[PDB]
Amino acid sequence: PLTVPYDLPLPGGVMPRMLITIMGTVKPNANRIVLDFRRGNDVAFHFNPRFNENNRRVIVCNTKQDNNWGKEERQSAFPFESGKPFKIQVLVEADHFKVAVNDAHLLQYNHRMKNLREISQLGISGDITLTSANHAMI
Amino acid sequence: LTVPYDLPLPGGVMPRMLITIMGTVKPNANRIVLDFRRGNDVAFHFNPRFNENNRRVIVCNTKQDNNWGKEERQSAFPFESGKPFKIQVLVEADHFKVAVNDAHLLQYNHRMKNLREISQLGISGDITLTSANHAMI
Ligand SMILES: Cc1nc2ccc(-n3ncnc3[C@@H]3O[C@H](CO)[C@H](O)[C@H](n4cc(-c5cc(F)c(F)c(F)c5)nn4)[C@H]3O)cc2s1
Ligand SMILES: Cc1nc2ccc(-n3ncnc3[C@@H]3O[C@H](CO)[C@H](O)[C@H](n4cc(-c5cc(F)c(F)c(F)c5)nn4)[C@H]3O)cc2s1
Repeated sequence: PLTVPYDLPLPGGVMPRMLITIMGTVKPNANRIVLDFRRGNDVAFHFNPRFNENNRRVIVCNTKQDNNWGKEERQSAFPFESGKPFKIQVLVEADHFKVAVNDAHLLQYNHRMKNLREISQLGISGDITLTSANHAMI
Repeated sequence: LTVPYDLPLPGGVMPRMLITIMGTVKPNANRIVLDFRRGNDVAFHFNPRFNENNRRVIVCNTKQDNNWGKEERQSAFPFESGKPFKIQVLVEADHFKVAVNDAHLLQYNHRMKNLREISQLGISGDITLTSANHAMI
């Protein structure tokens, strides 16, 4: 039983083969969800499911450095349903993040910020209840 | 061994199976392919491409009912034209894991879940093969 927003510390930074697993439930009339892998006030990887952008559901990914966003990467596969439980797994590899939801591959996001040791927090927020958040090696 | 080569997987694939392949990339290689086959379906296709829009990339996918799915792509590219390599593929309960020259390269979650039905590993494209075997670890 965790609270939201939740900043999961990643004390040593991220490394290849780290698998982060987040379990929770989408709030019944959710509008947005966010996972932010942060390096200080910069966001190495922002993963943002939007339940209604111009009447579509879309996940937007991007990077924030010095208070500026970059080029968005967008994906319409949308495995989240309002009110329903979900398992998100983020696998960190040497060149990208890979995300799977409910054990199914969703997307990949190539590293823009290359200093993986400095990514030391994962911010989890938006319209969810959070049951658990941890990581392991695979 | 001669390429293309089909490595039989007599009891299919199962967690803890390790496959080890040694060969050499041809100096003018364009593509390499490892295909875990179940009939016409390919549970996991591993496809290093040496020149796709002037980049090297590895493309992974699954073919089921004659249709490919969503690709997983890797820019980490451990193969060099002309050079020997070692590929190991470990089957785990949740995914295949692939290491090249003893370094982790990628993982690929299972999409086709009936692993015991995978009967052959096809090895082809721009390589020469010194050996290919499987063991349980
Ligand atoms: C170079 C660029 N200039 C712009 C200008 C505008 C935008 N627009 N237009 C709509 N929304 C955006 C922005 O897109 C970003 C992704 O590219 C972030 O998602 C950004 N954003 C969302 C959130 C957020 C905060 C929360 F508390 C949440 F719970 C939550 F779920 C999301 N914080 N920042 C969002 O405002 C994008 C860009 S890229
Ligand atoms: C839903 C989809 N619609 C498309 C449309 C086009 C493609 N494009 N566009 C370029 N190449 C592709 C295809 O990507 C596939 C993986 O997603 C396979 O690699 C597919 N392919 C390569 C090979 C192959 C055969 C050989 F004998 C080799 F030696 C060898 F090294 C590779 N067999 N099949 C390839 O043609 C992909 C997709 S997925």
